[PDB]
Amino acid sequence: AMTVLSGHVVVCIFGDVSSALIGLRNLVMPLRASNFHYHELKHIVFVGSIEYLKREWETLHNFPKVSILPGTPLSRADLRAVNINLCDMCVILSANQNNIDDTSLQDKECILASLNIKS
Amino acid sequence: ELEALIAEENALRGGYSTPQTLANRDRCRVAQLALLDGPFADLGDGGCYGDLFCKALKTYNMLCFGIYRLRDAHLSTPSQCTKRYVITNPPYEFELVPTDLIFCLMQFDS
Repeated sequence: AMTVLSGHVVVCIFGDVSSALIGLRNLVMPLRASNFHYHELKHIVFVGSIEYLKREWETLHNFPKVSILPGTPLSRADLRAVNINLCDMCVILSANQNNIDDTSLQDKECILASLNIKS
Repeated sequence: ELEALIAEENALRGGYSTPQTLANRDRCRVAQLALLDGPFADLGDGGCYGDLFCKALKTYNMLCFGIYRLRDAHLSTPSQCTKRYVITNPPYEFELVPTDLIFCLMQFDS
């Protein structure tokens, strides 16, 4: 909340320590291509469990502007801390898809997060 | 409003006392009162429930809505059981015994 983030990217992740990896590097490499200037790069803020994000940091620590906010995407305080009203894009991703047996209920957390942010 | 605040913060937030919040403190609370030594002790020995209700409503703005009565109260023989049962909204002519409790909604007093 102390720092000011404007025109950035907020990646909300529904990760878990025992969840399967989704390979977040494939999201950061297109946004960190050399075709862009350094001042044109968009800050990336990952909002999610730190236990899951420590298992992915070995492929993300070589990129210039990446920050982590440990928390839950469904909490409004965390979203207000990263200035969700000023970001260029919010990306909601889910990692606990294999645990749910019913296929139609696999999108509950993403839909709830979208409705929470829109309200 | 409290629901919205709890939704926003997922916790309870304190605050300094203001006259609006102090006025918000005044409500009514659920309580039980005994007739052994209270102001209504002279009426609990054979009096009717209607007089108790009317006096409580007129004097202390108290709403009586039930009797918590000893289980072994109708029996003539004495008993050591302290269990009590619930009588909800007794009629006007319902008799009272001194070993009774009255459900009430008591106003806040400062």
